[PDB]
Amino acid sequence: GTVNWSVEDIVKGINSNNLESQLQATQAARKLLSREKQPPIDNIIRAGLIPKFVSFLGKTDCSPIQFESAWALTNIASGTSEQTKAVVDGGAIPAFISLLASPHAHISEQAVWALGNIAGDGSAFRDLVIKHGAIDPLLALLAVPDLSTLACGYLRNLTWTLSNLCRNKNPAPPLDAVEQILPTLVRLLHHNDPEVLADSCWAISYLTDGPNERIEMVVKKGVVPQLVKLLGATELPIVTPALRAIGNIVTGTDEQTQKVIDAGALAVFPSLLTNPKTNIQKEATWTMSNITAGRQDQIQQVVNHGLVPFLVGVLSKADFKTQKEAAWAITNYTSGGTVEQIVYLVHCGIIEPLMNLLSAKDTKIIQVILDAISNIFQAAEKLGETEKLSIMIEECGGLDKIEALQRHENESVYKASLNLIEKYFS
Ligand SMILES: NCCCC[C@H](NCc1cccc(-c2cccnc2)c1)C(N)=O
Ligand SMILES: NCCCC[C@H](NCc1cccc(-c2cccnc2)c1)C(N)=O
Repeated sequence: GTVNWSVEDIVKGINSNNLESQLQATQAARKLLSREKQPPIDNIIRAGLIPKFVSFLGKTDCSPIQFESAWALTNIASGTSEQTKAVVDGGAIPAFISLLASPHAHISEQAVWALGNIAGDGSAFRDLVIKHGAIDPLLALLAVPDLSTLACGYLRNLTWTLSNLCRNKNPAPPLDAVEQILPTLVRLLHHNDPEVLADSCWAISYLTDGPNERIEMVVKKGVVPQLVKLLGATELPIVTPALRAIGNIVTGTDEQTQKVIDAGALAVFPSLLTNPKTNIQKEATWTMSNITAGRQDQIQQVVNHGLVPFLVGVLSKADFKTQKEAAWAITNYTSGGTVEQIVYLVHCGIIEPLMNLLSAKDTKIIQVILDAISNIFQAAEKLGETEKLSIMIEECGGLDKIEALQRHENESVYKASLNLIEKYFS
């Protein structure tokens, strides 16, 4: 009946003076916009159908045409930014918000999905969805004693849309909106469905992707222990945002970082730092680099949990971007650490992999490593053992790499190189 209509016929039906003809044509449009291979979204838009779809959203008396038009519109709004804008410009946002409280679950759910795609397009549309009042009725759909009584797909949909209201930057979402959403987020974060957990984790990672005040309003809700638990999950779609969130949180204050350690995060890092997924290992090392930039007592906890050999491991062998993060973790450790902590680092074998990376055609990691070497000598000076350190560096071929850096493009590299040589190598 409604399979593979032409746009011309859809237009004829929607323009008819007959609600049933309009319904049948709207369903035809929905199916056309749903096809996997290149759905003719721009042709539907050019045909002027968006405002007609939007007017159908208001037909309380005909719930099937509300549903079909909602679905058609959602198909369009899930496209490019220009296509999402066409839907918003047709007046769809308040129409969809009014549909959240529909008695028909299928329709409500379609409106949830539409608003998530609109909000997800960017900061301005996100904020516009919020200004039209979407948050209260969305939260109201989750106001049941036990989330398990809700249909799984319905709950995943709501969680995903809430995560889009948390998502973008410049600006970040309104503080007021974040505080309104966060308690429901915390509740979703302990719900036993992997997709809900993943999307809740993503939402938390967005909210913590900012200044310390933003991190604080999340941490104050007490979610860090649950994040650390999820960090240990077997499902990669859960571990990835949980680690992103934890990583964001330790870019904050010493106290915020301490909550992460206190919750037992460091015990997961032997696995994370050797994870077969490259981006997990990269993000875990980044996280370590922010922890070693903390207090000496926090560095000591990294030591105590046996993580220094793992950092030596990543420095020794890893995707290059991961090795760069490891170099940062080592520079931060040596800038901030006690003499005894720095000695321990050398006893763990940091020198050879550090020196091997001076071969890297990448100016930034080089300065970073030279910085680390300078820091280690400084600790050695306080023990009167630069000579022993110099021999070490000399034996693994480090002197040759530093001397080769004499004749190198960069001024910081040059200067730092020659300084090290004349100061510690005859
Ligand atoms: N002074 C501005 C800040 C300088 C320090 C720092 N550079 C951050 C930075 C640089 C390069 C890479 C990352 C990174 C990589 C992988 C995962 N996660 C992150 C992070 C930052 N916090 O922006
Ligand atoms: N005062 C504490 C916060 C700043 C710490 C300070 N700045 C550098 C710093 C701290 C933490 C992480 C990074 C970093 C840079 C690039 C890539 N990945 C990670 C850099 C330092 N040298 O310890």
